[PDB]
Amino acid sequence: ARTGAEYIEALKTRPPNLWYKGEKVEDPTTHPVFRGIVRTMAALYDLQHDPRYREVLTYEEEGKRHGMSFLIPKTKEDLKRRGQAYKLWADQNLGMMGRSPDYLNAVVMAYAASADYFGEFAENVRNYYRYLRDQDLATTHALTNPQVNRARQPDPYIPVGVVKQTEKGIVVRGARMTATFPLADEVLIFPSILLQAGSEKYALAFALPTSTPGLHFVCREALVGGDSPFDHPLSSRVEEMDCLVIFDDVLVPWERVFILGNVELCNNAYGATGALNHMAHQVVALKTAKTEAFLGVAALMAEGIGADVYGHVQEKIAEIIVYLEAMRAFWTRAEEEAKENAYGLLVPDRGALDGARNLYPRLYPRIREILEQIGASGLITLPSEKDFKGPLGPFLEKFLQGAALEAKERVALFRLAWDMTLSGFGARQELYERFFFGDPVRMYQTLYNVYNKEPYKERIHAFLKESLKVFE
Amino acid sequence: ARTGAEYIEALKTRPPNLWYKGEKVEDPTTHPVFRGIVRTMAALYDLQHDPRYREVLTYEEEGKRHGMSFLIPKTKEDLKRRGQAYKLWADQNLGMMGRSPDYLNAVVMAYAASADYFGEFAENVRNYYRYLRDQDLATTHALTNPQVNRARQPDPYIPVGVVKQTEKGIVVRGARMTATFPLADEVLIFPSILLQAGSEKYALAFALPTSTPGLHFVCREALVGGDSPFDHPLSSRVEEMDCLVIFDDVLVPWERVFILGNVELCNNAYGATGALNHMAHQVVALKTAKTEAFLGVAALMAEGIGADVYGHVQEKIAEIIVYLEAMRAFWTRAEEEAKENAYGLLVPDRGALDGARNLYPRLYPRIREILEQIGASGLITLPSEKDFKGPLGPFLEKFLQGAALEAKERVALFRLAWDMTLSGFGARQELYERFFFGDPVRMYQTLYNVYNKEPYKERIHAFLKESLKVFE
Amino acid sequence: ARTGAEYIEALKTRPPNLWYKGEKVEDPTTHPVFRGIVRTMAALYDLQHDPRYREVLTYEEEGKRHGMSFLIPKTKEDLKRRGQAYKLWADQNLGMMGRSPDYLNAVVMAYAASADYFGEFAENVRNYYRYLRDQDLATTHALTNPQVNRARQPDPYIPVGVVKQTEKGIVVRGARMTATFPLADEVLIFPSILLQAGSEKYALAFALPTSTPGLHFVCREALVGGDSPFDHPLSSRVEEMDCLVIFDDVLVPWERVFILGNVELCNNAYGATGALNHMAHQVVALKTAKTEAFLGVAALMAEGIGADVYGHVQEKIAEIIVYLEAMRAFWTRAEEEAKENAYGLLVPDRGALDGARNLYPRLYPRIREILEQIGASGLITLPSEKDFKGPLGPFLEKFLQGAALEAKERVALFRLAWDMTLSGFGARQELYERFFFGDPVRMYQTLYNVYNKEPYKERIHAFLKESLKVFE
Amino acid sequence: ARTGAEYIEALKTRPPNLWYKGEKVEDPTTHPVFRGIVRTMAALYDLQHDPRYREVLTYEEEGKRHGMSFLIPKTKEDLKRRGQAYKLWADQNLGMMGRSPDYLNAVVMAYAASADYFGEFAENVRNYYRYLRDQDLATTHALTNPQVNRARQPDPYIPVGVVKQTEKGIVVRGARMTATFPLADEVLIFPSILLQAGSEKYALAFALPTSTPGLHFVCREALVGGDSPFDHPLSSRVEEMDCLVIFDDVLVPWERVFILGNVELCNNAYGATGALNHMAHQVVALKTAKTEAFLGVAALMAEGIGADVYGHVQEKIAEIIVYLEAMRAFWTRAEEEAKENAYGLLVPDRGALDGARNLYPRLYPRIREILEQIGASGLITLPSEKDFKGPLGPFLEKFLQGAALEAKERVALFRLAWDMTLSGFGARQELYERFFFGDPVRMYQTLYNVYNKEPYKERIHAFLKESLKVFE
Ligand code: NA
Ligand code: NA
Ligand code: NA
Ligand code: NA
Repeated sequence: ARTGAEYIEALKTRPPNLWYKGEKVEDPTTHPVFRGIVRTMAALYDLQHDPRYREVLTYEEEGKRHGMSFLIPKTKEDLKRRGQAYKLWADQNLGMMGRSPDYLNAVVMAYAASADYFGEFAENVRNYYRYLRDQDLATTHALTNPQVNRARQPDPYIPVGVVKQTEKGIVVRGARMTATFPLADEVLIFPSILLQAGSEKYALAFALPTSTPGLHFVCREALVGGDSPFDHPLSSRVEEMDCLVIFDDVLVPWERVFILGNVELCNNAYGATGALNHMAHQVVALKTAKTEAFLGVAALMAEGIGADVYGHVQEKIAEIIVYLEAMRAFWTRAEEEAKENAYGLLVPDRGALDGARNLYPRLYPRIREILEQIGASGLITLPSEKDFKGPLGPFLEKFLQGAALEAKERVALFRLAWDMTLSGFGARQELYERFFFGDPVRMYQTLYNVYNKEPYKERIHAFLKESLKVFE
Repeated sequence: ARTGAEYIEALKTRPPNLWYKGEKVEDPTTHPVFRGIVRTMAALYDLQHDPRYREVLTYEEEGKRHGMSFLIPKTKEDLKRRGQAYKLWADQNLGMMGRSPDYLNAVVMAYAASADYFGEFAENVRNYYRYLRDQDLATTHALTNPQVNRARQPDPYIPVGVVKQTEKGIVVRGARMTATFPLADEVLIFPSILLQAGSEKYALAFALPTSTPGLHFVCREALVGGDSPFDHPLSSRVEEMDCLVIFDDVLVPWERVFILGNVELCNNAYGATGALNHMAHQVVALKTAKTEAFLGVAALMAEGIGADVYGHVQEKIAEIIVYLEAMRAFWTRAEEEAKENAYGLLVPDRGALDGARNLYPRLYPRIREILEQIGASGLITLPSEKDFKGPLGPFLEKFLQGAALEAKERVALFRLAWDMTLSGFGARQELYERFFFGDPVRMYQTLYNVYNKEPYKERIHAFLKESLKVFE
Repeated sequence: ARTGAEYIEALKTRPPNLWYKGEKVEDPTTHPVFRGIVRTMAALYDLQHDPRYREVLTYEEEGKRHGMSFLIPKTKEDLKRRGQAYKLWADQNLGMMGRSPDYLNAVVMAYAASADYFGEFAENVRNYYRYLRDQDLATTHALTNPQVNRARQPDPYIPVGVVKQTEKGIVVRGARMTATFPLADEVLIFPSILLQAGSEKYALAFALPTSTPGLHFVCREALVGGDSPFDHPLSSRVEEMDCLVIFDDVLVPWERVFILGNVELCNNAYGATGALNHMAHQVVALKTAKTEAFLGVAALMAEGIGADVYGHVQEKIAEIIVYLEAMRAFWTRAEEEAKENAYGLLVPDRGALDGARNLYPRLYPRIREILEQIGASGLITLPSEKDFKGPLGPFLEKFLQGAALEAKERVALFRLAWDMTLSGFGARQELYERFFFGDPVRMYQTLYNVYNKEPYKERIHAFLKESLKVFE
Repeated sequence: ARTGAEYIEALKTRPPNLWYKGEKVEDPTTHPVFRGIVRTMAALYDLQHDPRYREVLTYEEEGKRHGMSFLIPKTKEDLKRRGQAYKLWADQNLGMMGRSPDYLNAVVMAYAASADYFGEFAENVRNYYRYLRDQDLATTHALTNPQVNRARQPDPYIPVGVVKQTEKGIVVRGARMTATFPLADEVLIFPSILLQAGSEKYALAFALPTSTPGLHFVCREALVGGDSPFDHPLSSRVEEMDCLVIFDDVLVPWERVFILGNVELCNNAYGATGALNHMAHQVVALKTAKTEAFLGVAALMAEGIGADVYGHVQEKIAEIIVYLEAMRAFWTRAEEEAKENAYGLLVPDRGALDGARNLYPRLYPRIREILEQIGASGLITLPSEKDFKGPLGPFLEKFLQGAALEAKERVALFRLAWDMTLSGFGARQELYERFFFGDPVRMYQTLYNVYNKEPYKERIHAFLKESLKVFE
């Protein structure tokens, strides 16, 4: 429903409380560090109004059209529709934008369908879902706790906790270490870390406008690099930004509270509501798109330099193909095996999604490595468009050709491969893939604990009956 | 349709021309090296008559019942039925029997449905399919060419070639290096290696009874070890055997010829007919069953020795779970994306099956390693059931307990884990998984060449338009 | 000093209390399961009297000649001499015999040189060293504790503990899970597992003749396979055997007690005495020899089948070469950086030896994999010498040739490659390399804790001074 | 001998013909993109005059003092001295400067000692060595050939070739794709790629001042990022730069020609002269220093966030320790096994150096990965020193602490870890380690071909005699 113009106007009128290198960012839509991603998100919103993609990206309901990521799926076909929307948006940025709002709309959609889970705060959840849906707003998630130097009563508000409760709502103080893509209208403070018994003061779930007084987003090093599409094909447009989120006695209205002082409710929220399943559904579609981009670049690089005649290179590209097919397989099974949860919400299969989200963090570094191995040293000496336009341009056109590519074309392609792997932007993507869904160690331990291993244990026990029978 | 008794009687009456350590095997049904696998195959046939599995393992047609692996699938549901049959049979032997006849029935079924591919030999193919189906016979595939010492006119019949053609059929001479599970009624001489231009004399496809004069199967080292289910839980029953296949001027009746002197027809047979797709479908179901067995053993081992409290061990088991889910995903997508080929035969998706068959050979050695890492040195000092039954039995019961298992139970379980990984039988399984479908290097190069990489290359080319536009 | 004949006579006269499949082994020198390794150890002893190797394998002292592994090294040259002896013995069996007595003589030699460490039991240690040296006896180490099923006062003697102390010595009861190469005159009960506070009853170190009443060695599955050098080139001669060691109220004379009820002394024994350093020195020489054998086989296999023309194969062999050089490097630095410990005993560098023993367990599975990848399916269908000698021999000679090898030669070579990797014997070698020195997880944690990381931390702290200076 | 001031004055007076983004660089000593590395190289030169390091970094000869990397070693002690100098210089920049001039001085030193190899150009080589030594100049190597688009007589001067020969010297035209650290007085055009028969026009070896008319160095993307030591601890000072090198009818005086039109001489130059051995000696010392830096950072990171209590983290740090010890071992053996080559030049052992240079390219990506795994998401949201100095500084000091570190200290450390791995500078280091010495595929094939595998093949042949004897 939202247009790119509406999104841009919203951030310009009520900008997120962003700070960059010790200074407040007055207008992120024009600031050199953020204007690129803002334009990109704006383009994602505009695509919703392109007739060619209207049916893929939006659905009609009572005379209004809403983004597909808000659709509460009733059938497997509806799930497929949500998946197609995730994929189309992902493809626009070669799967490089990892925290586009549809992944969180998936979470809020599930929370709302499973609103009974929240008890007294159920209506708050349903109303918030309707607000985000109707206004088609952008969201960001603030997660991870700070640490305290115990080498130095103690301050109980380092991590975000409730200072007090009033007739208007709750006052919170503390910080969240990470919020990716802060160019949003709203920030969600939902649990991503297990809470131990006694941590009620920190067991909260709520949402706030990003301009809320007392709320501050502190940026890390900008990885944009430049505006030239030739020199910085990806960083010039898909640099989402990561930030520290500070809560200085922030007032959270009661209407925006979803969970308050309940350890168990927080710990089981994502799984019980189905938010885990739906957000992971967006993720598998996203990573399929990302892998497709790497396959395309690898294939073009190999052909462009005539390296495709080498068995070694063909094998590496085939390896990327195997991984692409693995991700497509997880995506297909996630949808085909979907079943309704305790609240009647159809959710994609967790086994398939757990497989995808626990395997891709291992596959990605290898996919990145493969591109480095194909490009080799050719990725480390790429000139700028300015050099082609300068006095030595003629020399560059004569010396920077590929076995099957003209100079400008080869450099444009290798600059993209470089931006996908070795630029500050590209390297960040690696760290991001390794950890965005959580620490792999914890994720694997979680998978071990939740998985029903009984059918297999029983089959082996049955098979061993003949072994123990020798003693009869 | 066939019963275990009928299969046993068939091999006893007309045994395959098997040789073991320089001597002819008169009765494989009673010989210590082969009676185990014979009994196992017999049990697979008997299961077809168990009312609980009749509908899963067989289908009715004109008053007769045939094995499900012969069913020419018309719908995705039919494909699912074939898959369920592959899985049920596989589960009986923990996915350790890698060349049960249903994988080749899948090949012959596809050949028959796509019989037009064979031209003048089309009816031969259809009739052979009907013969195998009606009699429910067991088959084995003889593949791989011998080498010739060129450090020594030359003998043109080292690999299997046509010596002459007569009114009765063709006379062939040469050898195939491998035939796994030779306890079969028939041997298929189909192409698995690419033929170069000019190799018409070797471009053949035919089938023969395993007792055919001039045909000899020479066995390698027996890996059975013993008959005790406790000491040798798997090798005592699932040792399929591998053999060299010699053709000493063997007469092949014209009715058994499917391809004669046609290089192109041989090279495209498996892909064009859909045999590749259907055989790979049996394989993915089989490997899913195999992975489930490893998961069960790993889980029981960890719990039995209290190692499940270690994060490291939980992580390794979760890794097996990720691989199990990956294989289930490939299997699901293979069926859901199925489409009809040029001959109207519904075939499971090759992308998904290529992913599965090119990934599992890499996953298996790791799955095996994980079991070794969980069992550790505990896998290297396992006593025999005879020691428990001997004078020191009481000591063993007191000293060989697991943190949560009695001695006999722990040893029975570890003996199984050992037989699945470190016994001669278990180690062979590793080599087998690495190469049964082909040399990974060639397989990956084949995947690279057949895969349509254009959609991805086009997306990147489109994305790079903005890069090259800077020069406008 | 000892001859093979003396060793054989010793085991025949006073055989270790060995049990195989519920029965006592009366004469291991003639028993089919043990005669091979007995002959091999005998050959190692005989080599000491070959004039060509006398100076490498023995040293003279006061009119007597002793095995080099007993030499207390005073100079780096002496260390080199010990290394050359380790290497020569290792080479005789292609580095496949992993527990030849010289590795334990290294331990006892260090214990004796550092005898003061043992306090009141110091003379016992010195005298035992002299006994083993003078008689040139063979030893085996019994290690690892049993577990107790807590799913079932408790029996405090599952692991080996002291039941009582008398005027004659101590009475022990319990079991050790592993003893490799039990074809020895003596068994050492030394600590390999960390002891916790309060475990004094189990903190012991002593030695006993293997025929001691109450002592029982229970064998696991025999991996010999056969006596044919062609069919079983390694298992027929280097199958050391592993066994469970039972202590049924065994009396240990006071003269054979080295540590009694001292937790700290046990925990620091190997490191403080230098036994760790010297035993690891034997190990690095041993693994260098083992890697050389794999390199030789891989090279001959590649050349024999003409696979050496493939870049992929050359790369795999070069990988083995890199690992061989790494091990040679660790060995060289271990000797060149040697320094005296607290007791004045020259000990090889622990940093280099810790690197070698923590890296090889990871390199070995890959070296094994490489051989499997070069041999491929050719390793799974190897006939017996009996087939070459049988009626089909002529066919085998014509069909089993290598691109540059005659049939018998290729099969002999591949049978060796198979015995080094896929036979029960070969697969055991893999598990053995992964764990013989300890659980890698514990070994790496031990390395982390003992390593002086301060120099590096200090360099970084110094480098960061400029970073923090920006706030001045 | 040279001081930092002399080096700076030299580049300012006669600057290399550098181009950055289409413009000539007039003064690299003050240009924001190059002043950092210039200052760093200057500091390396100044260290030579610090009394504490004078004996390590320089040697006296006839009243003059020269850089240690010019010393022609006569004894193993001399080799050790060269190694200590390589190490001290490397440590100043945490092993991040990969092309400091001493690695090329090692090449020129070897060329000079083995000058007879060059025939008629021998005196040219000796004189050039003396020139570089006496003036203590900095050098850079221009390598790798361009490609030609054959999808488009042909221009025979794409790669560097001789256009004509005159009484003054030779005129060359073409390009070299890479030259790292162009902030040098001289550029060496030596062979790094195998030349095929008939490529005489391209088989050349010569040296030129970097300001030579017709010579142009074209820079790739600057990776400096910023001058703040806090925000960019490494990129602000060790960004060496990589560039394309253009030769536009450049005149090379005869005195600067070392090899002219000789394919074989070029192909065997590095190996025959010993340049390969000596340059690889600098490399192993360099990588040992680099690994020590990673160990220090990893250790400080783990302790700083209290992650050192996790077994997983301890294991990863121990892994870095194993790799550090491996590199130290290769370095030690390279020196201890040194022998004189055909020209009487003592050269470090190639086996050890081939092991080091072929293993480190595989170890480095893992070492980098380990740092990413320890720092995790904490590496992706690091604020700037400007944020600590800004209005929100107090909040940052309260929320960015480590379990055992104050905020500024933790961020300074993590910023360093980030700059070593994920910044554009850090990621480039990864690609650089993977390929600076050559394509691993070619390097491994070269190792396979040059290594004497006969001793191992012979040992196996001898061992197999017993196998073939069964047929006697
Ligand atoms: Na730029
Ligand atoms: Na047995
Ligand atoms: Na045998
Ligand atoms: Na900056």
